[PDB]
Amino acid sequence: TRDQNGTWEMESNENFEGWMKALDIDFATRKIAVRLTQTLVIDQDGDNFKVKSTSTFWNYDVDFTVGVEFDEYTKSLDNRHVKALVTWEGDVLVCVQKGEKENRGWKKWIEGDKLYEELTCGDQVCRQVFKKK
Ligand SMILES: *C/C=C(\C)c1ccc(N(C)C)s1
Repeated sequence: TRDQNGTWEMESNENFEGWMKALDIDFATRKIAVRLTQTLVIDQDGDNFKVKSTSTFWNYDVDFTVGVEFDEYTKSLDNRHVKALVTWEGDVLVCVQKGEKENRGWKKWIEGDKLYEELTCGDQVCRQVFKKK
């Protein structure tokens, strides 16, 4: 199941604060951001993806082509330069962001009408579940 198209509304969020701490996000931002429900909008056509992560506090958008490395500035998240690559491991979409932080990236996959996400950085893992709206 590779079709991740849709507007995805958060149902569950685990260890989001630990992931933000691993990125060195400042105290004030974390305390506010950890409270918030997230939305994920994914536009997927072949290898081309357009991903938007939103809350009332942020809007993080990235476009990429599966299998094509891209240099990336992580902008309002943590203002770092990484070399990013998104690929398929079966039906798990896997992103690796090479740079200052170890084990940095994410994984997304579908189960039923839900989208599961792992956000990793350092020794931290944030687990999220979204429902298709
Ligand atoms: C596929 C998920 C992303 C590209 C995300 C970028 C920032 C996120 N959060 C702050 C939750 S998710």
